Amino acid sequence: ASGLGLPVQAIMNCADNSGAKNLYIASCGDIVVRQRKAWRRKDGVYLYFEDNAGVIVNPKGEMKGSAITGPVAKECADLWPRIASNAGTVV
Amino acid sequence: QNEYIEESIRKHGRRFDHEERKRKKAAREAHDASLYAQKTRGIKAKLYQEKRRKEKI
Amino acid sequence: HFPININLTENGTVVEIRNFLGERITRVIKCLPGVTVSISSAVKDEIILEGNSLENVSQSAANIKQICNVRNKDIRKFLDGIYVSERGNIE
Amino acid sequence: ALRAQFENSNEIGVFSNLTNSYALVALGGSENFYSVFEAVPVVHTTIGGTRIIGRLTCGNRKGLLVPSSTTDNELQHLRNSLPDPVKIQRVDERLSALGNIVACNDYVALVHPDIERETEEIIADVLDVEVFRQTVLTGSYCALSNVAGTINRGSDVIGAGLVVNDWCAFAGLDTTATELAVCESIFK
Amino acid sequence: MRVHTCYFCSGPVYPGHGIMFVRNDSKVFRFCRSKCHKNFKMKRNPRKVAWTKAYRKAHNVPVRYDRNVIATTLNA
Amino acid sequence: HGSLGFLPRKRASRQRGKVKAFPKDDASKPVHLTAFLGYKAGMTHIVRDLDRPGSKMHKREILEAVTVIETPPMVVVGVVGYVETPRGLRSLTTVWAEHLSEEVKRRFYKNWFKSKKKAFTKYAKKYAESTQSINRELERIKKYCSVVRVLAHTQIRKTPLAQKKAHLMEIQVNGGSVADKVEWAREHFEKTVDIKSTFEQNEMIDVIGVTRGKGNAGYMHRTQLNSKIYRIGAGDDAKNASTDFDATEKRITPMGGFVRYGVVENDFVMLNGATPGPVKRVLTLRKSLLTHTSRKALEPVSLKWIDTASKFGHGRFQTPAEAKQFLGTLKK
RNA sequence: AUCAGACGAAAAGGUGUUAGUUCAU
RNA sequence: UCAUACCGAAGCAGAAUUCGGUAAGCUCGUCGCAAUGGUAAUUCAACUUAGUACGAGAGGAACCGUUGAUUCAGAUCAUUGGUAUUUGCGGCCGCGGAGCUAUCAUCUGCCGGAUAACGGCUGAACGCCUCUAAGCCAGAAUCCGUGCCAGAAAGCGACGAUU
RNA sequence: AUGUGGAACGGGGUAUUGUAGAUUAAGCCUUUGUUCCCAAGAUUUG
Repeated sequence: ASGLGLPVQAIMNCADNSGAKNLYIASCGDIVVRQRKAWRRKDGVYLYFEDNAGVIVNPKGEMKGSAITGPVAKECADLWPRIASNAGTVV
Repeated sequence: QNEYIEESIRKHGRRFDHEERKRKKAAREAHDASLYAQKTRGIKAKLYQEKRRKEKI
Repeated sequence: HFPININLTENGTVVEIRNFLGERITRVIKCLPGVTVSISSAVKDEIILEGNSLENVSQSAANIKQICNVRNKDIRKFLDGIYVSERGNIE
Repeated sequence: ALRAQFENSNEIGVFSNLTNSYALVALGGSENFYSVFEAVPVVHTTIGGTRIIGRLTCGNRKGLLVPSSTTDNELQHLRNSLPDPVKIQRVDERLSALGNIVACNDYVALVHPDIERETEEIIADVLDVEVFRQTVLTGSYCALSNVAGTINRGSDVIGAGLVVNDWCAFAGLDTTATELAVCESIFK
Repeated sequence: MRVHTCYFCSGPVYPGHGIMFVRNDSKVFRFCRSKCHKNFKMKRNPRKVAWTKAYRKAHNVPVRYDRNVIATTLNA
Repeated sequence: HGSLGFLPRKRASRQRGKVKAFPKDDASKPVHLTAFLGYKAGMTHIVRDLDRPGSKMHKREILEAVTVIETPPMVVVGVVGYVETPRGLRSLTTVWAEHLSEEVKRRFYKNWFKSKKKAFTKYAKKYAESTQSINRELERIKKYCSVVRVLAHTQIRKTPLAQKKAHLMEIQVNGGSVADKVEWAREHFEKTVDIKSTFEQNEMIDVIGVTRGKGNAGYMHRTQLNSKIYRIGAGDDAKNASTDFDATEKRITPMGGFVRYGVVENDFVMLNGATPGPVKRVLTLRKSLLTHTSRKALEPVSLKWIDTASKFGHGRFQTPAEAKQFLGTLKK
């Protein structure tokens, strides 16, 4: 990382520049920009979407896509510096 | 440990019954040692016999 | 550090130990028949068990001591526990 | 900004949209951290599976304009839980991080630069503030309080790291103490 | 509990059934049937197919929850 | 073939499920029934909020792909007394009914029409002529017994099946005393039993049944485990498929009947997983041998919306009634 | 004997016995 | 017997764990009983627990729930993607309902004791002590039970009709 | 092996492909519809 709620290999929409309608994976900000399952934040919060919407991001923080649809997660943006460049607004 | 163990012993200490049990276990250790000498098997039996012979001599 | 809470049920037949070094699981020990366990008010955190069977009382004390056993902890450093203090004839 | 329990993550501000009268809370996570997030209507609802109100609700004491991407039914339940003066508006914008991209404080609504003027006005209308499109994580990077201190252990996301109420603020457990004091000075 | 409308077939979209697609422009498309999804994939014009209701025809504020409001909603 | 227990895998002879191990009973437990014969009405995905404290779907709407079982009422026309012996558990005597239905009489026979309908006729005479002999049999059962079961049979005519031999199988009358077991059996004699009374929609059910043969995979009697009930809908109930959230009236049967099964007009139950066997196959629903204490059984079930779309083909509407006004006026 | 017996690691060890002997008190 | 299940020992601060073993888990019927076998799962985790006992603190306790990742087996085609003799249909194609199939889908999947190692309590020999010689024990993915799978073609019982 | 008798079609429903039509259960449902046959034909059985 440059700074998994849903089932494994779930159909996750690549919100990043990959733009895949449903890419195999998931939790929002976990990479995975969004997911059907709620991402239980350590601060007691959740983060999810209607279905799995995990963007493409490498484990080292170098996200494959730099066009994250909507605002990327702030935890994801902090964990993945390219995800921060993918979407200026960090959720 | 060390300084911490000494400070704990001075402040709290240790169970006195454990020391009495340890002395009781020491007598059991001699009985266990005789049982162990009669329970060692295979290569351990030869090693135990060699250790016992060396200790006796 | 963490005080141990002792609860008596069925006229001392069942003894429940809670908050043992921060443990969140309560340990329940059932005394042998013919032995009654009560908390003496003369000495704080003192439990007195009286019965007609010496073997049953000794077995109950051993079970209580075995229940309150420190696991994966230093005996010299962590001295918290429950042990038999004194034993003798009631009369 | 008062440090609140947030476990490992220092972004308690993103989790809970603290406010004087619409202090939206965090749900579906750590019970102790969620209680600290609640501590001022505690809107602890996982709207659309997202309970990070401070990262998805652009507003303040007068009301929080949660993004329309979140579930309306859960938002309606959150609106019912929230006080009547607090209006839970729907932010139908591309930037789904209403709370994190828009620092819609009660006095001034620091909306996202990518958010349109109508979306900026929607956040401003909910919080009864003036719309101001600014960077595009204005809510995350800047505390929405009615000093640019790097909250969340020096992270550039100050508002996401430390929640800011209309008349107070709430930092995270691992948020920078100096930044939290700076946020307190900014929020008076 | 809201029933979505099909993007291609212009019909109700029940949960589970149908196919939901997300576009790169934050556009959500729902198909009532697999044929509608295939037609949408094939770039079929909704007005060019008489099966869809769109061709046949052309040829948000929340409120406080209350018992009376629920009764009014039930009547509507 | 990894599981050595099933090997050698051979097809089960009896299509009907066999309750090899009944749950343990006690006198404190009220007299009641565990196993209930049923049929695979079908299966349908239905949405439901997942109420489970500590879960990551806690109070979250999740679609539940589940299975619905046709469970017509249960008529009992016989009782068996099992006496424990050093060699094993032996049946002391069997007391069938004075009046047997045509369906259960069809079960005793291979054909109904060729025979002269002589099944249990002279027995029906001695039962009516001498009720005291039956009283002695019941008296013999009460004094010498530990296990009491009932010979209950299905009503095929209520079901939409070509089956006409009533499927019959022993069901232990769990609870109470042997005399109390017999008393309940005698009063419920020649009476139907509804599965809604047996299962409280929250109790623990391990469905057993025989699966579907494949051209020895198939016709295997396998006992499913951890399949909780969510709704025992009644056949006369038109609101069974319409819960509180989806108040729009609908029947569990998809329009045009279930897929390869037919229409449901009788009591049905609701459970998850997949049951051994395809649609319209005999299934047995019994109480769990072990008291499953996992939160999956403990959690209350508040079903959100039943689907009834045309699963056959591609059904875009769950009920015709709404689709009539939703879609334009038909040319007809 | 919790490997008897019955028909080489085998030397020995034994809180293992059986009979015990001898010597100390 | 690498890990793991079990514990014991070791500073093993806790985490991280190591080693030691234990441990091969990895007449015609109708309806029933179960002698005998195979085998209940199987491999491991994380969060909660507690973000704390320990620990200067940080990192991280037993137990609880949750998320699981599996293997294999059990299912079913509802969700799911196709295959598809509706080879059905519209223009050789464009595909395909049903049916079936899936680490291609959705899923479901054990038990209580005996004890092993292991440490005991009590109690002789050895007026005491003494896991032990009498006894009472604690303690295992092991074993046995248990559950499941069959059913003694040459097992059995109850019940029906009976040329 | 004389009646929800079944078996067949005539179908309806039905979705498919598909631009509404045809197949229309074939392992989709179902029939107040129709006819056919049959209160069987032999064998086995104390």
